[PDB]
Amino acid sequence: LDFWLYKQAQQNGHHIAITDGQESYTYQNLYCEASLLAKRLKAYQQSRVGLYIDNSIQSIILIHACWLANIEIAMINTRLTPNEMTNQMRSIDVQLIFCTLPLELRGFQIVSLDDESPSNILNTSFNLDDIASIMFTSGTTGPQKAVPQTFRNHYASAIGCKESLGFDRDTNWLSVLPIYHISGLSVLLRAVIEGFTVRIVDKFNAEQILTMIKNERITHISLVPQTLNWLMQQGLHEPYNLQKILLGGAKLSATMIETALQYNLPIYNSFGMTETCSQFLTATPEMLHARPDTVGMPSANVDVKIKNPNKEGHGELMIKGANVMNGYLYPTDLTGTFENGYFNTGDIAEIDHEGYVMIYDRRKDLIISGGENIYPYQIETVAKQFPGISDAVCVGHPDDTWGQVPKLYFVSESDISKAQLIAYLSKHLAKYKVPKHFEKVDTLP
Repeated sequence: LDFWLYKQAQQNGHHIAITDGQESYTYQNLYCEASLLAKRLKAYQQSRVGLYIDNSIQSIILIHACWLANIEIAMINTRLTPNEMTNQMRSIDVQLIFCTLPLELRGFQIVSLDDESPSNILNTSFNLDDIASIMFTSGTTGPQKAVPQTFRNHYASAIGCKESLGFDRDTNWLSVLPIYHISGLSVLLRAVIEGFTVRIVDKFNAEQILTMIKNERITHISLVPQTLNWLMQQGLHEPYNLQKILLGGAKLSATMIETALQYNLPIYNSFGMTETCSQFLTATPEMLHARPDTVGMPSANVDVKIKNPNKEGHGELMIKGANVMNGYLYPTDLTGTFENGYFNTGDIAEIDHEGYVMIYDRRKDLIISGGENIYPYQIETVAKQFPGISDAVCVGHPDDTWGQVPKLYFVSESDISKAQLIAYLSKHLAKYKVPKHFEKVDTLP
């Protein structure tokens, strides 16, 4: 099997790959410059490296070069603290970091950008089962989880998007969203798979982006609702050449939906996560008019169900499909991530009679208690091993001395002694992680 970039250089090398306004690369240009750089990258003999990068042409060259070199890329969120980077990079065993913006980080080898087939010039082969990219989840919601994404995951995400959202060879996608996050990087992947053009832009400027939309034949754009609104306020009151506006990540109001539809804007809402390599639920303009709160329907070969619903039908959202990750790399004690192959998103959702998914709350993966991070998943692992406990969930509970404390809810056929459970928990957890409140329940809250 041939590399996607190689294929594009062969099959349509005179098609434009990337534009930043000033320069523009064709696929032939991109392939050549990436291939040349890849030889320089292989000479470090690391199979997994850090990328400290911005939304720029040079950063896209570097990304494409790494993949031609059979290197796995770990994306660094440039908004992180030096300690968080260090911790994340050490956790997945990288020591070499490639830069397109200045970085200083002690304990890492940091290299900024000074220095036919890739079978013939690189001695590298393409495999769909290779890990393309490694992304970390947010530390504000729970633990920082290393999510390995394979070329197969990324490819399955693309063709489901091709069906749900829709793009072709004539697509000019404006990408402003961070390149280190999945909404950013998935655009590049869709592009190199389909063979369309990316309009890369360094940072959100509503005025400059509207000028681009008016004057550059932009067909596709990825946004959050707040930025869509800011664009509408600069003067986006008609689609111009826009075919698709992909929204995701935050709440979309009915008011904003109605305003955008009035201006004839082709707005699509979506739901997705790092673990699914971008969106797995998509809502069309028409779906959004009917159900303002929906994130939509899934795509042809993605399978979505609710685990233990209410009579309202609310329950944790479970997903199966080729786009879903093979499992986390770090931390290495997350044990409850799959159930019969279904990925537990940890989102409370429902599917109504028509197939529309509505997301509600989230399962909280973090209890901050007395200036300490504690993780429910760790308590639930240990508790489920105690004799007679079939199921358990650890939630936050109010405590005036500490703010929040962990409380354990458990399902048990027998009659659990709290004292025996506390003692068992204490043998396998550090003392602060051990809950101080317990409740036997027939069904978990």
